[PDB]
Amino acid sequence: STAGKVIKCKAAVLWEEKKPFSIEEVEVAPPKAHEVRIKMVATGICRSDDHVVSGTLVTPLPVIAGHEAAGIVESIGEGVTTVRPGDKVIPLWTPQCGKCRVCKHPEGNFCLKNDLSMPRGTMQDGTSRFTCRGKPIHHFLGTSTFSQYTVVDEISVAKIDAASPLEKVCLIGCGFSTGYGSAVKVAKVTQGSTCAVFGLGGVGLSVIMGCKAAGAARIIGVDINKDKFAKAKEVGATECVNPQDYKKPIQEVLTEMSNGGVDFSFEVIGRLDTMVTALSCCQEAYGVSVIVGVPPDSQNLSMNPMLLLSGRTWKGAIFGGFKSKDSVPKLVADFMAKKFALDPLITHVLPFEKINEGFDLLRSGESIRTILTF
Amino acid sequence: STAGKVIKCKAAVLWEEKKPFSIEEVEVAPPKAHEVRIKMVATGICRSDDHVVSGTLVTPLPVIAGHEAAGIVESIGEGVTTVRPGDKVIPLWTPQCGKCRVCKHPEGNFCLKNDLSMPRGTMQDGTSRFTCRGKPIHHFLGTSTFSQYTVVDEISVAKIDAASPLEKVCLIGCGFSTGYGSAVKVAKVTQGSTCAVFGLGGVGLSVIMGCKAAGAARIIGVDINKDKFAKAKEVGATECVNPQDYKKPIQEVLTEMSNGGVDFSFEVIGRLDTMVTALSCCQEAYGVSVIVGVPPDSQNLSMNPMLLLSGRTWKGAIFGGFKSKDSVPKLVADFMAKKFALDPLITHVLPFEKINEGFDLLRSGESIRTILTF
Ligand SMILES: NC(=O)c1ccc[n+]([C@@H]2O[C@H](COP(=O)([O-])OP(=O)([O-])OC[C@H]3O[C@@H](n4cnc5c(N)[nH+]cnc54)[C@H](O)[C@@H]3O)[C@@H](O)[C@H]2O)c1
Ligand SMILES: NC(=O)c1ccc[n+]([C@@H]2O[C@H](COP(=O)([O-])OP(=O)([O-])OC[C@H]3O[C@@H](n4cnc5c(N)[nH+]cnc54)[C@H](O)[C@@H]3O)[C@@H](O)[C@H]2O)c1
Ligand SMILES: [Zn+2]
Ligand SMILES: [Zn+2]
Ligand SMILES: [Zn+2]
Ligand SMILES: [Zn+2]
Repeated sequence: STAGKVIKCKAAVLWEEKKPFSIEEVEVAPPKAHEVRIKMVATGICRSDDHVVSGTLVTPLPVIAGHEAAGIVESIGEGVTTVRPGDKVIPLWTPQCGKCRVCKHPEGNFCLKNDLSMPRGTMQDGTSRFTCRGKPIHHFLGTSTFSQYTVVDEISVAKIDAASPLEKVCLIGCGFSTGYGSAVKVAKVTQGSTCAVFGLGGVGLSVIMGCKAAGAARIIGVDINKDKFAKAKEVGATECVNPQDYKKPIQEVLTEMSNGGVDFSFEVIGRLDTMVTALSCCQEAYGVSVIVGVPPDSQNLSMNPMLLLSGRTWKGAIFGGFKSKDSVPKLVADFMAKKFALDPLITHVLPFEKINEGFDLLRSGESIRTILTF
Repeated sequence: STAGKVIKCKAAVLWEEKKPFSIEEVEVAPPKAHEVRIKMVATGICRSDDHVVSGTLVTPLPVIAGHEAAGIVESIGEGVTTVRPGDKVIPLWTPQCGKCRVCKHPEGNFCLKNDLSMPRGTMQDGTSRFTCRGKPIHHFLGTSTFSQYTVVDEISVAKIDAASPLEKVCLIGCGFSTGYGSAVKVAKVTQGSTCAVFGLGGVGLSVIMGCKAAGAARIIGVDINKDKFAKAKEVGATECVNPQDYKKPIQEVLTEMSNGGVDFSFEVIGRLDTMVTALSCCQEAYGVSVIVGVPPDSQNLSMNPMLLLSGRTWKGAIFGGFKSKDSVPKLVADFMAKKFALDPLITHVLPFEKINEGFDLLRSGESIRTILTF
């Protein structure tokens, strides 16, 4: 048995920014009250994990990153009621405490217990469950899925269908749900509309999936890497454009293509310039633009507020606007009922031991999602 | 009769920025096809008219400003079907052509025929109906209501109730409708919500009216002129705050007062800094901020897009989001049925000849709306 004991297991530790992960033994403490220890089965490589490496996203180091994953409960602490040992689970990097004003709001999902705004890199109790070479190691977004075992707070885990293929549904833990919900829940894309999606990685492809599910008539994919266009069209893009191919700014091109601006635009990259371009290319009186990309730490954009005064709506969202614990099980059930596809997002499946190779595939432009299998 | 003839009348001509208006004779051409010549009865002094003087809102000079008004049709050009001589009318500085993609959209109102985005200071046909000292004079927003007579395109006028008191309902031509619609239509303020209104002039007071009509539980007025607070409370503010009284930035004060951020905020001033402050003070996950104030020409704001990524919605609107020709007659009918009050906005009445004194009253901080009578 491992229950009640420290587990020594393999994890990918990030000791400092801009260095490879170190795949080595860590100690994982047993769960305390209202905590859950999970044996990980699969984890995806999201660009946001790379943001930790690159210093785009600031969180305390050293750290066990990883937030898009699925696994099986190994043990539960005192007082846990929502999962049991043996359950398939998805960690929730946006928690759902159920008690804060955001969790009680019909349209809020960015629970005040999150560790994204002001990252501490701990459990809810302000401590860590991880040790490596005798040193405490930080958590990441309450999840830390680049480990054979993690410990999460109960509000940071959802039970999912026991028959779930974990090597696919791990994507519901971040990239699929974020993109799909950004289209269907946050933007509320309408039937017959014209959409523009900036960035055709895993999250942007999921935005396209959502725009197509919502009945958009036109879905224009925008990326500087034309190698991304074929898969974008497979999942619903009607046109793709590469800004590098044009003498004019792409907002002008997209305004012309849409006969005066798009209904819905999405920034799914993480650049200040494309956030302003994406806003500008939606129709000035009734267009909606959604920021999905994580911006570089502490940098401000510049924009003319007449873009808003005319009638545009600008919003952003975490995790596609989904209340995480309510939504993740339902999304898995919908995947099991063939309501959407995840295979188009998966370009590579590697053992966990190849985490660094998986990140190199992302950084080279060659992958959408690599799934790492423990 | 005057039909088909040039009318010589008095108007308030602005020859130069930062100078008093010149009340002097102009020649007003008769209406061409699909044009309407109006004998003006009352016009309000909106801060946006002062923006023309200050160069905050750039439009070609020399100009006849004025856009918040009511009058009586003197004559109609060929093909006009929607008004007749003798009808009471409100000029529409946001037109409603009924034919463009915005007019056809369920939620758009910033008709593509507007003269606000890129002002030319003409009629729709690119020409002027005004001569002064033998020189052509620009129109303003297609309305030019600071004149005993104006000529407007048919898409820039609405017929209103024959029994309307024009010295009151002129406010439906800009400040009332803008503020009230910004709350009820654009923000869609909810029952029991907390609202923050930045700027307690005629437009901000009308925002408060709308927030109260929508059932807000708390309406916090924000102004650096504490003399504005008493009337704000009369029309529905529950608290007023002066940023100058506080050591901390007012976004932090309002976040504390609202136990984590307001539901709805409104910028009703026209400053870049208060547009960002108003966004920041709405709750980070589900708050909504609406820009109403006109920004200084060609200037960009700076902001951190993490304010949006967490879940905030930022939008702006023209004319309270109302489709102008559909909405103005209904707002007049509702006024006549006592569904809202206009008298709280009217602090001063002057004859048209005292227009410069009316602008002095606005600039000193003393007035809300001065109504000028022809
Ligand atoms: N809001 C959230 O909850 C949330 C969740 C998940 C991911 N994210 C962020 O979303 C973004 C996309 O993540 P991902 O899909 O995993 O990343 P990704 O797979 O790296 O995809 C990004 C895409 O953007 C393309 N690109 C880069 N620069 C430009 C440019 N100038 N113009 C057009 N295209 C360009 C690039 O070629 C690539 O295909 C990242 O910033 C993530 O951090 C946010
Ligand atoms: N979007 C539209 O369709 C539309 C329509 C009408 C008016 N406007 C604009 O709305 C704004 C308000 O117009 P109005 O009510 O006639 O003007 P106003 O009567 O000048 O009211 C503005 C108020 O802002 C207050 N104020 C100034 N600076 C600050 C500050 N730093 N912090 C807090 N309060 C401050 C000021 O004391 C005054 O009471 C102006 O910019 C207009 O141009 C826009
Ligand atoms: Zn919560
Ligand atoms: Zn992610
Ligand atoms: Zn129109
Ligand atoms: Zn106005």
